[PDB]
Amino acid sequence: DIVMTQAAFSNPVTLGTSASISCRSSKSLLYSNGITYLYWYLQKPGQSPQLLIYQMSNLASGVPDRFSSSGSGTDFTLRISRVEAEDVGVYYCAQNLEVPWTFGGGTKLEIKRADAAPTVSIFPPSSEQLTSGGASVVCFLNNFYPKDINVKWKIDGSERQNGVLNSWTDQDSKDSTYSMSSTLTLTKDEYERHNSYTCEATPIVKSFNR
Amino acid sequence: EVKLLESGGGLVQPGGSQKLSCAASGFDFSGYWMSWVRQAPGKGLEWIGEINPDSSTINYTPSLKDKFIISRDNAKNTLYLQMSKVRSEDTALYYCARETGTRFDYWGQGTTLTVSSATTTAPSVYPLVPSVTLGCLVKGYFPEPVTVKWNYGALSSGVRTVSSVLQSGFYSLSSLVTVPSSTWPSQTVICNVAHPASKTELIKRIEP
Repeated sequence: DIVMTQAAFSNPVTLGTSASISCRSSKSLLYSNGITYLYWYLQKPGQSPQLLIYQMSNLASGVPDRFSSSGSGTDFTLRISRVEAEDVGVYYCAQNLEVPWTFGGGTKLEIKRADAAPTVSIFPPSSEQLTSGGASVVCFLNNFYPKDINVKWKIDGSERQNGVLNSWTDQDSKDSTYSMSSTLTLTKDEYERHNSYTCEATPIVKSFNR
Repeated sequence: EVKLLESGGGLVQPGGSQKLSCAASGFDFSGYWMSWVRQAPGKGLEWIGEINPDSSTINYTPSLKDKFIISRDNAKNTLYLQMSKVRSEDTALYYCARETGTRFDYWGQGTTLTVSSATTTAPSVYPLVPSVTLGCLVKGYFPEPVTVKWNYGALSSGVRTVSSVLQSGFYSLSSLVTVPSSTWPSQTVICNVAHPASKTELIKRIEP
């Protein structure tokens, strides 16, 4: 099988600036008919892949002329000029000079933008949950950049890591920020034993008293 | 117009067989090559194989030829993928695709197959109540995926849904929406949670 290599992440790319994602082939994709059997696909978060470019020089329908590709047989470059926020996603190179079709590992396009602090929101457990024997406290950090952020929980001013689950969104299609949620899950008893619940982003702090 | 609706996923125990279907519409399905490609969770793409219009030519990834059988019923406008002797490594989202690498390239939305000896478990769902930000918290489910929409999908701007987290054999996630303070609580906001594997469909009204 022909092996397609590409990096897992692009260098961070400022909006309005040109991105370049490279891909390398273990055998030449130029056939003796002069055509280079290279394809580019974009996969946007939560969506199936979409063809961008087929056989080097052809644009799929509805794809902007900002997307171009070039390369000498074994080594290629997807160029995206004037990068927009909606271009964010995973770019896959692929071939079918030879069966089977193979794809590259995918390259996540990283958009660079102004630093932004999160808008922070804290959610006490619903009354609904309490009968379950659990109580989940949720911290939501909305629309920040860059991705690396830290959330700390404090119950009655004391730091609690047990029962905490964190998860992020992908980079947003319209503003190029991230959001993330942190959930502190306790028992109904632990939650009712204590009063003050705090989360803090890293210094933005939101809190409530039960 | 052009559609590729997929089904036949869910959970299956190791060693088992499973048959996925891809129902086409909005084109002369009998005149196109069709393909199957899969994507394991958090990973890239693997082409499985393809099949010509009349079914006289069927190509496979060599290492998947024993396990996978691609067929089709043009009279039913349907594509099939039959898997047998399935293993944990076959857990993935399976896409069917029309005529890949050409002007006609189009991919279906995908169906998830999970190979596991564990038990499909329905989610519990809780509202996240205090521009204003609302959410719901979805916990305790297996397997993946769950989908979370707001007002059936009609409310899209401002929605932030984090990736799922696995812990102690079960998944959780949360979806939040930010909405003008003049709109809520004055107007209805609902989150729709589906867990296809357990055939779960539920709605939570977000209320003061």
